[PDB]
Amino acid sequence: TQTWQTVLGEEKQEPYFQEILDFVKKERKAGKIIYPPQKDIFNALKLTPYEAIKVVILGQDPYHGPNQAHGLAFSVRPGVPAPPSLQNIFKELHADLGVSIPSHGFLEKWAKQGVLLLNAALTVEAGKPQSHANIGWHRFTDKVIESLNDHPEGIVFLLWGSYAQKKSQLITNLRHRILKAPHPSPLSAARGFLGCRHFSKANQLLHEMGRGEIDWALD
Repeated sequence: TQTWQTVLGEEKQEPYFQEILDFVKKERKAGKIIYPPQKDIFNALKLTPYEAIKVVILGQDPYHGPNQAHGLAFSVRPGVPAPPSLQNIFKELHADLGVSIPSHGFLEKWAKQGVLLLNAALTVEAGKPQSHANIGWHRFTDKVIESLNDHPEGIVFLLWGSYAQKKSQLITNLRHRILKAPHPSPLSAARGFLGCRHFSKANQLLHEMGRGEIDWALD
């Protein structure tokens, strides 16, 4: 009975929402390349129904290279080499749970496991990082996070990096667990992402709440 349509129904009404969509449209008509494709913008919500959410992983913006982004945080399409950050995520996952390093970086299987892969901004212009970070997406994605406060079940949030960690203030429901760690990028100034073992911790927490664990395996 609780779906993205119902929990986001009111927010959807906000004029700023259509205006964001309108802006992206006119940009494409202007000949500019915007990732991901228009029909993929909300894949995170599509692949992980509201009531299926067990884990939430926050990203900032979609990849700005060709064939990369497809509506999920960190995930890349089949045939695309996993970028540095995602590669380091796999490194941690392997060391943490012993899961084999995937030959790809396609994370739909996680989304279907109940992992909400949510970026703060849902679009980006080709070859321009953060180019759509200040057009208003954050209003909407912040509300996606807030909508989880009314979730019947306990959710595990994996907040990597300062940006993602800020969003913790939006999570007021005490049933939820917040796990923090430095950003997975092997270039990030602060070491510490390696060893946080968020994937095993997440499964332990889900188990303790009788929700069922995440199968992180990819293949």
